[PDB]
Amino acid sequence: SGFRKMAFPSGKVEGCMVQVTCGTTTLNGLWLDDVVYCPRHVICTSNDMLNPNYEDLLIRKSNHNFLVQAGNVQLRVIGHSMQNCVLKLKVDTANPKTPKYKFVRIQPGQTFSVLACYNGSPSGVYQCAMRPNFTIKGSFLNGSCGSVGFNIDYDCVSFCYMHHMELPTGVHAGTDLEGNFYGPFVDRQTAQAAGTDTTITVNVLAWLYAAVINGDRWFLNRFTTTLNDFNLVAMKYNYEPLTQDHVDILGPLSAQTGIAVLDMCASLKELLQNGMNGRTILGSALLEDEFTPFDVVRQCSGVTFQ
Amino acid sequence: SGFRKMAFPSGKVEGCMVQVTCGTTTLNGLWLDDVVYCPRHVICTSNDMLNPNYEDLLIRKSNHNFLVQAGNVQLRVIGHSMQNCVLKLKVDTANPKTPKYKFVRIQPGQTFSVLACYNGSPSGVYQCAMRPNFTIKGSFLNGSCGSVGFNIDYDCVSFCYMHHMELPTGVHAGTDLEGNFYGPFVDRQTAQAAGTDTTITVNVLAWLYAAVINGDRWFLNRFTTTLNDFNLVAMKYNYEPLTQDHVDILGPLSAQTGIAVLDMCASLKELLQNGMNGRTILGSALLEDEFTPFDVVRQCSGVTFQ
Repeated sequence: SGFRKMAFPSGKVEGCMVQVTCGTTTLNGLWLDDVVYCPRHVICTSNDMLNPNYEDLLIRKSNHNFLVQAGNVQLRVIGHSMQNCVLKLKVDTANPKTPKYKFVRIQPGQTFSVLACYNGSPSGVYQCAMRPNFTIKGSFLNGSCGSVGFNIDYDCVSFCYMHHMELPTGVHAGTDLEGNFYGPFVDRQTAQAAGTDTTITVNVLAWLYAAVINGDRWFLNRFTTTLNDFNLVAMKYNYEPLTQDHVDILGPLSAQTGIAVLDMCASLKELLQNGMNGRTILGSALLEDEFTPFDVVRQCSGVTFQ
Repeated sequence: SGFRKMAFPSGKVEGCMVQVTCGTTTLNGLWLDDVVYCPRHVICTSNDMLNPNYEDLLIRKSNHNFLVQAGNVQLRVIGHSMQNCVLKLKVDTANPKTPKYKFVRIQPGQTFSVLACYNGSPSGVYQCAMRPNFTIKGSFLNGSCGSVGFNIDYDCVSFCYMHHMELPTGVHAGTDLEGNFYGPFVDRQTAQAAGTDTTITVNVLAWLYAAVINGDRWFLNRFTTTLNDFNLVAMKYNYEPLTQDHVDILGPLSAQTGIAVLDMCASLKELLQNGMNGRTILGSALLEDEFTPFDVVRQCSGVTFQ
């Protein structure tokens, strides 16, 4: 039946992507109810990125200085505020395409779907993960600021990510929908250390379980490890330590497939110290880490979101 | 700015995914205007897959024997016909969410976005490619028949794929929207040879150009090849022969980046005979082949579809 990096259907989010232009800079906004959410750096200019006094810069801005454009119907702002690193612009009308929504601050290792947008128009959707150092690698060209990451819980859209900036290292950073950055990043153009990044071990094991369900089983062995033994191998290869909670999350995959979690760990232990030896695991010769154990269950069971 | 397997925004397609149930079997349909398109094997049963007489089976079926369900509004069929391997059911009402659409029979090597559906409800979207042997690897669980692949040309949705069956080899086959299968496949459950599969060489080179734009340039060398010399290496590694047309399609990427096409070919020639030696190319140690040269341009320029 096969397995893939699946992205949520982006229909419910496309109807909220608007275009926010403040004087010089243009970027994307999120129109829910009668409010538009956008990155607060839309009020800056090119030179302002070096060191922005956002409170004084916003003071210079009036309501009519904000031009919000949803397709071809232009929205009248009548209120504005700065919550952390985002703007909250009250507009004339409620978004009639507003879905049921939850603002959620997700955790590292969690995955979500990103809808890349430019001047308020959708371009593409893909699945990525919040890396342990609170970065996400991205496909964010010039003017993609304000793109949103999200999950969908059956009928509700859980907004978690808003893309702000791009680091000089090439990876990207953003906030939740309340403006607080993920990680130590601030919205200015300075040298911003990404910090060391490890591999989400829970995601790697759940990915191995999915491969067992979809044909590839050459890595299965009849050697074990203990939780402490596998851990001493994990940090030598810069893998996250595996708590008992991570074992319990893998419980459903452990039962349906009949391989104990620690049996999967020793397969991973053997893959770290000996590589893959030319073979692959579902079309990839790398240890994929952007699949949560929940994501594996949706793809192997067939959970729908409408 | 990074690069990824991007999928088209699936909003315009979500509004057409309906549920078609005929007696025993349930699968997905495509509701455009006043017509529902679905795989013709919905009128079969479990045993009928061995050898179906579709013309005699459809004769036993009447209009009321077809239950089309769009969310919670049930559609009245008033006409039915069998065009090749698909059904055409005229319904009571036009789909008010119908987009501008083109039915297109795509070619091997071309890519498109698939919206996986179950009982008529969307589940996920991802980008795949029509392999040279007219197969696509898939993530198609039980009841995903009728899922559609599509491209979007700025404002028009080009429907190209409809998933029918799953081969015993694990890969999948389908038709266009006129019912003609891609490849030699027929809609019955028998041993169906997938045929040999090669690697889309044009896609691999365009993928290398994208990596040059996004940081990774370690594979760039100051050795060349000729078109005939690279070809003798290509078929030894089961790669498609490179025509002059394939060189010309890579023209825009060749100019913007300043590396001649044949210079990229010798980098590929060197990657085939010596592997990757531990290094990667945009987070992958495999020669990706599901990126058309057009796809590379959209992601590096920022083309929008609304």
